[PDB]
Amino acid sequence: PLRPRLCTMKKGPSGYGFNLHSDKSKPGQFIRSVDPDSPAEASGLRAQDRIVEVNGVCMEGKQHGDVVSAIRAGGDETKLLVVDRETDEFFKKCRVIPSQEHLNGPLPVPFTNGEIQKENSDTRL
Amino acid sequence: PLRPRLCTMKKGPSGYGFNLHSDKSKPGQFIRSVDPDSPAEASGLRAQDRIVEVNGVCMEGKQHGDVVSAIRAGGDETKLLVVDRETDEFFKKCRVIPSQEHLNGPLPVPFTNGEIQKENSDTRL
Repeated sequence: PLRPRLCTMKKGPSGYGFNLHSDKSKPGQFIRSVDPDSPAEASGLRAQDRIVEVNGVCMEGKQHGDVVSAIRAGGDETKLLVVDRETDEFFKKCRVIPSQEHLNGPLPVPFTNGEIQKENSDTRL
Repeated sequence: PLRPRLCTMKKGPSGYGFNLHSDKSKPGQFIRSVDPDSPAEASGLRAQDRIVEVNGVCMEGKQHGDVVSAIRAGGDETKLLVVDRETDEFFKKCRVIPSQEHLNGPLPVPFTNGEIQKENSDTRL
């Protein structure tokens, strides 16, 4: 497969029904669990997904509470852009942060080992 | 023990007979003094106790004036849930706010340093 997935869900009587986890061992906010028959599960959210965007705003580099505040501040609805591990394990090789562009359109091309061997440092100024 | 204590007291001609203190050095509302032969002392209230609930309403996170106004608005009787200094340090190590449930039920299990060393951040959504 290897594309990100957008999860649109509406708050139920007791929330969305999933668990977000993060720790110092790795970067990123991950779905530890999703309750059965929950709004989160119906939208297509699954365990071990990593949150990339919350309602069209990028979450790369932000802390856990920032993502949590971003989700709680969206009202009774939220739209999460998420990637599974294999899709996540692909985009780092492209060195590309996933976005809404990748839901439909052409996917990036990974970098070869020889290109990383060059140890290039490039900056657009 | 290590459980909290409920202090039910009725206003005397000159109040309950205790003084409440707080300052910037520490969070929480603490009992600095309790008069002898006072309604507060008979109920079991002691100095250095920290107030957690006022008439079944938790006060964790509240300001000093909020707790005072809550006590004055309860009429001439009040039920205070309090913890001594030692009890407070145990619920902190458990990361659990005491409640009426800890008057009777099983006490929580503290977090180990290795689990806190991981600095995990989990959120129910």
